[PDB]
Amino acid sequence: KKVRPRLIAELARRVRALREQLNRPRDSQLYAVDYETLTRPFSGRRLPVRAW
Amino acid sequence: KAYRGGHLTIRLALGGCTNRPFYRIVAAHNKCPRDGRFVEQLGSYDPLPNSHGEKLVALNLDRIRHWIGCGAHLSKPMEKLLGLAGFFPLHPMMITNAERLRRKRAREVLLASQKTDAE
Amino acid sequence: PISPYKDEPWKYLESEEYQERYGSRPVWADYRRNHKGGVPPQRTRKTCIRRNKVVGNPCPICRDHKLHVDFRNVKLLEQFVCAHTGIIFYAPYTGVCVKQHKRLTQAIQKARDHGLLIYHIPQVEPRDLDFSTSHGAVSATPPAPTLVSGDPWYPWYNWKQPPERELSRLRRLYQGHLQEESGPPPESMPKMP
Amino acid sequence: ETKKPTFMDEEVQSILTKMTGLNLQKTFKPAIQELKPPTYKLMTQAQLEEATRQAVEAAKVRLKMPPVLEERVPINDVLAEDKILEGTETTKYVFTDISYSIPHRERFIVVREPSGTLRKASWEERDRMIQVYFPKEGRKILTPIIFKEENLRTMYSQDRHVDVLNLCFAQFEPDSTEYIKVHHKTYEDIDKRGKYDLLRSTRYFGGMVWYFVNNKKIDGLLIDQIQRDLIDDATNLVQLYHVLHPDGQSAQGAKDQAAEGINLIKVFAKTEAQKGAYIELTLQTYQEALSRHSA
Amino acid sequence: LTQGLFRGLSRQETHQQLADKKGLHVVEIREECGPLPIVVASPRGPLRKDPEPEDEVPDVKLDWEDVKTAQGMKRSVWSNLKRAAT
Amino acid sequence: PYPPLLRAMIIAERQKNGDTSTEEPMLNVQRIRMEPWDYPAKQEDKGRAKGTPV
Amino acid sequence: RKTRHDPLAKSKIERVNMPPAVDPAEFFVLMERYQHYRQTVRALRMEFVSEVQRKVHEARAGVLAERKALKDAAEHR
Amino acid sequence: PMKGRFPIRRTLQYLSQGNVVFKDSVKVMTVNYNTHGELGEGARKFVFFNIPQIQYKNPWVQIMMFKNMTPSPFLRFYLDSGEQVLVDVETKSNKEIMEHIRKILGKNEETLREEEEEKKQLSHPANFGPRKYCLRECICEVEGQVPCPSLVPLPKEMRGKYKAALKA
Amino acid sequence: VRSSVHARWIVGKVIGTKMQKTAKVRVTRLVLDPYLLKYFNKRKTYFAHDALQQCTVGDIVLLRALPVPRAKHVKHELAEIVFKVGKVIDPVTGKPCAGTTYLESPLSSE
Ligand SMILES: [Mg+2]
Ligand SMILES: [Mg+2]
Ligand SMILES: [Zn+2]
Repeated sequence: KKVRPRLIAELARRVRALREQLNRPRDSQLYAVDYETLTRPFSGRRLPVRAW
Repeated sequence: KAYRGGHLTIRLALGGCTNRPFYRIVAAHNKCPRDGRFVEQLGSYDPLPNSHGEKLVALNLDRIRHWIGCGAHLSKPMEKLLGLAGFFPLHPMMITNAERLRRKRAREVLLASQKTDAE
Repeated sequence: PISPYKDEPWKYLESEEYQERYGSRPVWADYRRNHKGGVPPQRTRKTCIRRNKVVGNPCPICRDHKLHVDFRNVKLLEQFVCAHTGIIFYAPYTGVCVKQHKRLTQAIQKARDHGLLIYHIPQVEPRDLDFSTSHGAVSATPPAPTLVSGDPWYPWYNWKQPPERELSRLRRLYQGHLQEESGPPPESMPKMP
Repeated sequence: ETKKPTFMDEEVQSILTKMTGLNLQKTFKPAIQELKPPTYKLMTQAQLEEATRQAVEAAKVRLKMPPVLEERVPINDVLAEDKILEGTETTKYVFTDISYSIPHRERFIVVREPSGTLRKASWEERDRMIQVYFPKEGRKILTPIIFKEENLRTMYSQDRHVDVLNLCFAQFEPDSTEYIKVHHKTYEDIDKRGKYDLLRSTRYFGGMVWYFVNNKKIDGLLIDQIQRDLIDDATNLVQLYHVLHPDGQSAQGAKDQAAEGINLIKVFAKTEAQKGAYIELTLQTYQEALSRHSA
Repeated sequence: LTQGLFRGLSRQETHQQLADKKGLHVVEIREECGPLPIVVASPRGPLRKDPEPEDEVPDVKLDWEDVKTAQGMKRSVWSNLKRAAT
Repeated sequence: PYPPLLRAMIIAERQKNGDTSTEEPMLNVQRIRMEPWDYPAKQEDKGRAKGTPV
Repeated sequence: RKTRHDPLAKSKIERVNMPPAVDPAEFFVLMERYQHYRQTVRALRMEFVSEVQRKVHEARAGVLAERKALKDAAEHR
Repeated sequence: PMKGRFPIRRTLQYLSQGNVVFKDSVKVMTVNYNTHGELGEGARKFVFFNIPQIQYKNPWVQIMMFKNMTPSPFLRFYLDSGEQVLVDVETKSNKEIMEHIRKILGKNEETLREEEEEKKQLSHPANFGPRKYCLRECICEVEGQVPCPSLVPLPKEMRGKYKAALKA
Repeated sequence: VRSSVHARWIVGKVIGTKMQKTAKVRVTRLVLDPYLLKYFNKRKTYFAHDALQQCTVGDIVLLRALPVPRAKHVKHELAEIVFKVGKVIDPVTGKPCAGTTYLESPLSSE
């Protein structure tokens, strides 16, 4: 039962995992909030109204 | 199909035809479709009254106790069917909605009385 | 035409007119379908009568307007029921159209329900092995203490007024998004006068 | 002290079985159903008798008398009364436990009324719900119109009293009210028209005798058996009546006179039988006929 | 076909002839009639007392069409078609 | 107290087995340690936002 | 339904959901009910789990199950 | 006619008449028989007739037959635990051989009755689904319930088409 | 006790001893023909571990499944040589035989 392996699938999986660690976002970037618009500049998502 | 995570859930699968609802109580995976693959059907629920003015509900209690003990969750409508049957305590929403309905009709009585009395 | 035997369908089969035409053999005995090939179509025509007009080759039921398909006409229905097996012949067998075959099936079923038509009634075994009615499911379960005293099955079923401090805490928690506070609900469901 | 024998007692079972009789012709009548090409076997005289014996054995299973039960007590039980749900729903909910490994008389069937009261389902509701989830051949969820008075009288006019009992047994439970009324009405029509022979060699013959003895109306049955040269069964009918009614004129009369055999009927005819003169005339007619054959 | 039909029907063995040849009763078993043994023919002469040897496996030739139909392996759109009464 | 249907079945089981007692079955909710909804959870088991910026 | 890679709708860019107004009396009473209902159900759940675990153990090494195992081995010899 | 002598052997009716169902312990059954000799007459008939019946009822048991390797015929059974069961079949009819192996390594009628009852519980009459798995497809098939809209149209009050028109 | 090999006990005939500590064993099973309803031998090749290399081409052997496959194709081990090639010992009497004739009479040891 021989099946053609997928080297690139394993190669891409390791590259993505490595880059997510080397280029991981920091807390100062993830949790920064613009107090005027009440949105996070990292993702552009508005905070819930009750938390304003 | 092996989904990522998930759990078994006892829910209602809609059957029948248009304008003729009919729910089959089944124990299926959370990520499965509403009418898709299920592990074991645990009963049925007919919301439309029959010739006797009755809604027929079938509860395979022996299997229901089995799956709940195996970690199967319960959908909110299913938790109300068990409460109506007395298998489970009445769900707080059923009690809360009963109180809201009483308040709604109480205010309607006051409006009706004023119309008759004033005019 | 207006058949005088509509009120009493069984009278027609006992008349001298019936004997001269059909005799002691079924009505469909002399009827033969017209079709291409040696194998007839598995379904007969939908109806021999369309808008009060009769097709060229009427079925045995339709070809005689004095033959009325009614559950009381037991003798006629026996001609469409196999005397050895008790089953109803399909439409290609006798040659009757689909509409009249459906009428025959309803009439035969109606005759059996009223007992006018003799049919085989099999003997079955009892459903329950044990006939005891002492089990709690069918007996009277002793009442719970809550039921006797009239209290709700659980204490939290009834409305309990929250403390004043707790209500103020919620008001402070949800400033600017508060609804009118609700008192205890009516004890019984009101009705429109 | 002294307990009256029940329907299922061996003494009652033996007497009723002898009053039924195994008729291999009637017990295995050619039924009107789908037919198959019959098979044929070459059998000797010994094998043919053995095959006849097996038909006799199979006849007994088919002729097993159903048990007789009193009317079941209606179920009026309330598990709880939740007044909070009153008026929320305009249709009651019926919950039936459909667990397979549970007897149908031990299933919890409960009804949630619109008033909010949770109650156990009544007998009529329980039988209807069981057929819905556990269908049984020959039993309809809705009561067939055959059980109406007019339809049943039509069956009686056609001498099909066995068919009525077969229909009632398949549809209604033995302890149901409708089961009792149909059987009792069938028995009354049998006695009025003297149709006891229809139920002979059938499993329902025992119930007919049991109904007649408990109402002290075995006068009609006794007349028919004598006219058909069934004195052995006729004597057993009188003896069974005496057993179930120890404190009667016939029972006390039998003890005083030590009557046995034909003398038992004479004691019963004069003391308790309503048509005593007819029974004596019928018994006298048989006795004269038997004497001629003896010579 | 005509000459073949009359040939076989002329040479069929009746139950009475079979009973006389074998000197045994011929018992008919009907599923409608349950286990009730029905005697259709009895030998006019002496009756044998020794039963026929019950062979465990009969050595008879079976038509494949009959066996195939019995096992349900024979599909045919032209079989069991509804046809006029004959 | 047990829910109305469960209590009836448990009591019915006792009568079927021949046991005769008037004690009401009850649930040992003492073991259940109900917690406030604002009780802190396990930060170790909590995930982290992905690295895609906007 | 939409995937993670589907762009956000332009009409919902400025969409904001206002939380519903809270009735102080009904909120506190209902909150208590959800703390009692889930307590009872969890207690019911624990019993249901134990019954499932007991049935598995009874079938594996129960007294009746072990009796049959020794009986069959005795018959086999 | 079906080819071969004794064509009844190649019918499902004959193969399902096997009364021998091996226990879970039995794994491999080897038959050693002699092609000639009046004493091995039962062994040859056992192979000719009963072997197809045994294999049909025991599809997972390996059956390997050897001819003319020992002076007398015999049967050997290899159990799962490692025990090897030896059966002598010399001067014994195939019926006797069939009953002997059933007595020692065949499941009794009580066990077979229990197994069939377990399969009955799998098909629950109360379940609703396709005709392949369930007796009924929809609750509409139950008499007294609201019938299927395809056969009996629903009242306009119960149809959503007219519910919205009346409200708006 | 637990083993991942599907075939726990199998009896076959050795068809090759050209591999070190491994005897190539051919196993035949009766497989029903769906149409003819007659059983025909189906042959599958199994590799068996033979520590002592005592198997000879043409004998009958008993194979026991290994708990884990020691090789890619070797999943069984030589349990017992049921019938040695040319040196069959009759199980019924215990005397050596050559075909249908005993080499040593069973009456030698009574
Ligand atoms: Mg919770
Ligand atoms: Mg726990
Ligand atoms: Zn017509």
